[PDB]
Amino acid sequence: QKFGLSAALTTPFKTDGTVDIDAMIAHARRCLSNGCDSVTLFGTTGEGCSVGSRERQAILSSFIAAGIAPSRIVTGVLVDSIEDAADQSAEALNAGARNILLAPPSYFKNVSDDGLFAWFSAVFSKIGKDARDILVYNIPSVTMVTLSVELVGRLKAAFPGIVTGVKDSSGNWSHTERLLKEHGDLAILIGDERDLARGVRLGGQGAISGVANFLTQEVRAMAVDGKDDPRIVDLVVELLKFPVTPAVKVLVSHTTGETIWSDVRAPLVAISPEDRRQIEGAFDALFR
Amino acid sequence: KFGLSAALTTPFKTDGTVDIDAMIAHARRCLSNGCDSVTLFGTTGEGCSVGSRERQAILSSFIAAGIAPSRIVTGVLVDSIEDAADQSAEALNAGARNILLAPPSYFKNVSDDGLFAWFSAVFSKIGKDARDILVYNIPSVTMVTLSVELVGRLKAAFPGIVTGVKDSSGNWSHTERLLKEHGDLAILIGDERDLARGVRLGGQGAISGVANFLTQEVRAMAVDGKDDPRIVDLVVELLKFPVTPAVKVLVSHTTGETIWSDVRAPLVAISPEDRRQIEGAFDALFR
Ligand SMILES: [Mg+2]
Repeated sequence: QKFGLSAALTTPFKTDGTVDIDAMIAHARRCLSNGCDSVTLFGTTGEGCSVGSRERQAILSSFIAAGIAPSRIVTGVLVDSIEDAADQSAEALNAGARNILLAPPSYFKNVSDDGLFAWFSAVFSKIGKDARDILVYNIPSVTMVTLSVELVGRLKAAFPGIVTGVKDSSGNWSHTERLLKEHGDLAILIGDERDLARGVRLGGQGAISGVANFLTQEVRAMAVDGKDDPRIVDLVVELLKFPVTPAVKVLVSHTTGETIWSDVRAPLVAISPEDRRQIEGAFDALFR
Repeated sequence: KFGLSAALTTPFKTDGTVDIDAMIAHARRCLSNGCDSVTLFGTTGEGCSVGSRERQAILSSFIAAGIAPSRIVTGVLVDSIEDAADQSAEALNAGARNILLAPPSYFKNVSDDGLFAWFSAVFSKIGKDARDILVYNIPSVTMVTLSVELVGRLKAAFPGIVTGVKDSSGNWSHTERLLKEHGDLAILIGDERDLARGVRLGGQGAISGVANFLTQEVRAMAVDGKDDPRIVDLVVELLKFPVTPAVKVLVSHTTGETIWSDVRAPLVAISPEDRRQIEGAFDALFR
């Protein structure tokens, strides 16, 4: 019944910049076959911020027509208005998505817990009676919006069955450990690989993982089975030298032989040939 | 020249919906009191908090009420090429004077090359209709600085498409370089300390939050290039609080319209004590 392992699925682009939907679906099927319980579309690693509001509708519809069960799909929602967050969430939930991965709004800076509580509440009200299965996304290194333990408690208390978990990508164990003690009744999912297995052993329900795009079984052992893997921790450090999402895509290409993954959407830029060789070398030293 | 545009505040009802009547009346007041245009859905307008459907209804309502499209600028503050192009094309097709286009603001620490590619892709997607884009440099909010070099690249590649820059950095050495290197474009200045000086150096005006409640005073800076230390001193005061909620406090104070108090989450309304402080600071300078 736990959340388990979800791939933070990468989004492949053709040379003309459009989404390669067949390649995307095939990659999802591979990740599911290799140990993911679900795939998360349009998250950070998916460049979801860069995927249009019409594109995401086309992609979700195509995934469902291709026969991937909606209950094996999580959709990231990374927008700044109540209306758009509710609309995107409602559409995915109506389609049968397992969960929404909902970021707080990320335009205004230095926002208060009270402001955030009110925003989430307004989104949930706007979704309406069908609201369910929202995982709130704590990724302050990207959004510059922390979801405090206290805020998570306020949300859980007010919205039982609606706020069902937290994706904690803070890399702040002092925070994560409190999420587990106070809110481990929810699905507490852990972004920082060094504390993933540790957190699973303390009741964490898994991960929405970028590395799981190319080391699925290895991440599953951590996220589901609660087993450490120092090689994964080391890989993530070795890759700090490079933009995270473009480097993950380089390793999808390296492990699969699929050249499509090279390409990223602006405002990201391609990893250079020399830097790709460094990334592949770091991977090979650990896993090949 | 561009002149003075109000960075128009967006009024909300107690139930949270947009008070479109109050918004249009406020725009007419700002226009009548010295704005050449009004900018909808910018930072001061809480544009990030205005939904993709709401903005369409608001823009249609403005135009149906008889506000000239050539006196409307629309902020576009999204992170995807498709949505930036869709929103921009819609406003341009409706006859908006300009788009105020922010760079995407989810990913952090992005490169000039990535930004050039993003803007280029937006403009290609809009197509031949693309015109009158003001690129928005507000790094204190977006965490994305538009460098002088990037502005040059955009101007060179997209003449008539990239027609200006709204520089809200408050970084004079930056602004001064924009003016000196790219003053052939409409360089508009957000920092009040810098507005009149920049206008004297060839700046074309401002999209101004303070112009919601001190329109004539900002016009003398933005159009006539005259320093006003009172405005600078007031901005020092407004920067002690979340800026947009504090601006709204002063729209309420100067107009007697209570509606402006309310802000949309994730903002929170200014407290009664802080409101009296802001009003007192204003009164000490302007009343
Ligand atoms: Mg955004």
